[PDB]
Amino acid sequence: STHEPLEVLKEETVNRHRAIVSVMEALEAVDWYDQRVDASTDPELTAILAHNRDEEKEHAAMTLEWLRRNDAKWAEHLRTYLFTEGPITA
Amino acid sequence: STHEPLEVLKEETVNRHRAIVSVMEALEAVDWYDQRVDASTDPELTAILAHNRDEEKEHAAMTLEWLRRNDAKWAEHLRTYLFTEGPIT
Amino acid sequence: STHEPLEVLKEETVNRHRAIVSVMEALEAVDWYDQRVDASTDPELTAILAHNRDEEKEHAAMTLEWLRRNDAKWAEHLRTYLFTEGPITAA
Amino acid sequence: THEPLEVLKEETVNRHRAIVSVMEALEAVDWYDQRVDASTDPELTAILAHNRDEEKEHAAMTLEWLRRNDAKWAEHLRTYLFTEGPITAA
Amino acid sequence: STHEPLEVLKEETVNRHRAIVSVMEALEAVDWYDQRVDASTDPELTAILAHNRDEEKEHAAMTLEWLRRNDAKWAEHLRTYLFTEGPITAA
Amino acid sequence: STHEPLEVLKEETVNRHRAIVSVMEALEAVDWYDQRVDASTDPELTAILAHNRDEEKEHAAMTLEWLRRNDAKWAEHLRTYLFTEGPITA
Amino acid sequence: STHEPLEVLKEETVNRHRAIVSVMEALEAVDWYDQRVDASTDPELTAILAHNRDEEKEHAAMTLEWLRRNDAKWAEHLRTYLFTEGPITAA
Amino acid sequence: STHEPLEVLKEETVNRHRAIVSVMEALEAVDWYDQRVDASTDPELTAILAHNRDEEKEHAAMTLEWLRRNDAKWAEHLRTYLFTEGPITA
Amino acid sequence: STHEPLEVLKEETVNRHRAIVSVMEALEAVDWYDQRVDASTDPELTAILAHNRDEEKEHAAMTLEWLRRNDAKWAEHLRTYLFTEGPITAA
Amino acid sequence: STHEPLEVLKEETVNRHRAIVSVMEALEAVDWYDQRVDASTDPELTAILAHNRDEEKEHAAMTLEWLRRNDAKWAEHLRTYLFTEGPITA
Ligand SMILES: [Ca+2]
Ligand SMILES: [Ca+2]
Repeated sequence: STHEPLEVLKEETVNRHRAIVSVMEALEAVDWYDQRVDASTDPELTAILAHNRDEEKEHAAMTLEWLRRNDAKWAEHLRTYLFTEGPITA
Repeated sequence: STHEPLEVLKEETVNRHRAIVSVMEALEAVDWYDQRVDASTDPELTAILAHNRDEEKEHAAMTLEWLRRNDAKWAEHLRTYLFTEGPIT
Repeated sequence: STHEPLEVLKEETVNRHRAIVSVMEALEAVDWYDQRVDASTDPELTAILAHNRDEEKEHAAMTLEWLRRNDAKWAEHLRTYLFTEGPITAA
Repeated sequence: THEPLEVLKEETVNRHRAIVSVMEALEAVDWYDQRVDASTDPELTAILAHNRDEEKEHAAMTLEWLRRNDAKWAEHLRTYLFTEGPITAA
Repeated sequence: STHEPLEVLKEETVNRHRAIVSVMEALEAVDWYDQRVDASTDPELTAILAHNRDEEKEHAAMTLEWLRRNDAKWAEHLRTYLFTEGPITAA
Repeated sequence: STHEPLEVLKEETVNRHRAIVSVMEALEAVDWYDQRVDASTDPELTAILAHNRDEEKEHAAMTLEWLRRNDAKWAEHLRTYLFTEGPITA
Repeated sequence: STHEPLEVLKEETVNRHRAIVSVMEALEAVDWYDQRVDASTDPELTAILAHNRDEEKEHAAMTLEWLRRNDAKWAEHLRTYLFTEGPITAA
Repeated sequence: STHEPLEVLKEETVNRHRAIVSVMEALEAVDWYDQRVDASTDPELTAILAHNRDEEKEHAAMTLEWLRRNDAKWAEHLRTYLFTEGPITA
Repeated sequence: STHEPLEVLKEETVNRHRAIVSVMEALEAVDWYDQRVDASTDPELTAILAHNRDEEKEHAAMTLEWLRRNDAKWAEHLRTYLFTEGPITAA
Repeated sequence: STHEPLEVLKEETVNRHRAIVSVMEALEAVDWYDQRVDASTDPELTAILAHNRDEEKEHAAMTLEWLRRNDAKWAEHLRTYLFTEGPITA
């Protein structure tokens, strides 16, 4: 699943790889579930899709907190922008 | 690029879609750049790859803050876990 | 995501399409998470991946019950084979 | 497999073989079902519907195997399958 | 699902498209099921995979017979080569 | 091209893999060539595409005969259904 | 299958598209068949794969001749390099 | 890039593979460039796309001549059909 | 990942590979971000996406400069065409 | 080939899209050609592959100049970094 051979990757790089792809997959799931909630024509199914969608957000947040704790620049950039006021850019 | 016809998706759902796939691509970029930093055998290139990696992290954080401000569940779950000290589970 | 024009598909066919891919999505997550749990060298991360892994199993089970309730043959085949003993073939 | 088999347990690799099989049957059910709706030939429609329902059978068989070889599969399947009332309230 | 717009495709062409991809997908399943039978280290799973494998062959055979009945060249070439003896390339 | 490591696949299994994917590729070619025959607005091109289409059918039939001769249940199931009359679901 | 919408593509451009991808698919088939001919351990199959391989070359040549006849730059460049002697880069 | 392990493929088979996929790439570029020439609304870009397109045709022809010189059946079939007059089904 | 085995590649060829794909991915992001800038209906998001778009151009430009310094024909062709007045098809 | 419907994209954005993908595919060809040049064991093919490789570099440079002329931030960032000396990070 990695793009360079494992033999040349540090342990810490492969562990961050596992978390990042996990966040990606959860993000993708949130997006698709959200679209199916809008498009679904069965309310029972919609309730399931909406419930699962929100748990995927939880999974992404958990794995993202791990990344923050194990990468100096994730912690720096997240602290800069998350739970801030005014223009997100400046 | 969406999985459902745009005609059945709310406008707010499609804007969150644009943010989500933006974070995904930045995350993918961080991961690939990080691997090339480890595998690179040219110091000049490694410096570029490491610099760009760190800005991709910035892009993800910026877009993720937007999601936090425009989706209550993102805001709830991000508030629970982010900047916590202690077991994540 | 449908392979046929939506104009010709019954609603229940498209809703089952949404449910089936949801199960597929979750099953893929279960498998990948499980492999990362084995391969991970950080216990903290492993705890997260194992927790998420088991909730994906929950998502699949929820969506599969919906399929059981909205498809006569899903219900027949799930009734035949699930929660049984002995050879799974011919049972 | 997304990790090298050298670090995966044999039980993990067997569940991988089962999970992928359920996925492929689920995908076949979905595609067959759509072609049944779209087919304009009576004899083809009958074949596709016959195969569709056997793909459900394949998935159910392999899904039972997972139930017997993974405690959490057994737990979550037991919670939700063959129930009445809201699926999101259980 | 098709390469050209459905507007310009004849009806029979789209039906044969549905049959062909069904044969393709069944063949793909036979191959993957067969490889997992060799690699599986669990006898109960191996029995399931082998059972499903052979049913996929039946699905492929059914849909291929439909193709034979609805396409003159499928019927001709399948008549030339199937159930024959001696070098296949010969006939 | 195989899903499992060659270390664990029987020789015969890999040869059937080579035949199966060959039939798949020819079938895909038949399908796409046929769609291009319908859509083409150049008769010279249509004549080539139709000629190639029918030879891809020949390739598939040839490779399928080999599978029939080297796999018992290919032979059984093909014998049941091919060159028959009445409903195929039988 | 078209990178751009058909509404803006001239019909001649889409016809050349159909020929180009046909040649591409045949080239891919030649390559794969040739690799399977080398790796196969069953002579009967090898003979079939080798036969099919060479007919795929014929399909590519046929469709390529059509391109030569319907594109002036295909004709120019195919005339420069095909059936020549000496370094290809210097012809 | 190869569908079989390099250990069982002859040297010359792998070289023809490198030539074939190169022609495939060139053909793909020719097609896409041509489509962008039709859809482009900027004359400067269209001039570039058309110039690059025609050089991709040159690349394909060069590599194709190499195949002709290193594969007897390529030489046979190209000799049969190229630079001819009359129906291409000949 | 690479197409040829890493055992037949020079160390420089693989480093240029690492540079090229970085440019490709940066270019892809510029294109996608720019399309989202046009389609977005939320000004906040539009400002973020437009900001990220322009930083991707820097990533592409930086990595492209590295290629110029590490490949003779990149230096030649980039010297010929970039920062020039007149038609690009004649420089 | 665009990710948003062409109805919501400005005309100039789609023209830059056509240029960008052209540069991307040209870069992709350069990379693959370069790897085949290293791995090829036939000198005559290597000479062809190396020649085509360098013309792909030319195509990318041409299309890249057009982008520089039709996008203010491409012109800014390319001016900053191309044809410089010292560390590219600063
Ligand atoms: Ca997924
Ligand atoms: Ca036009």
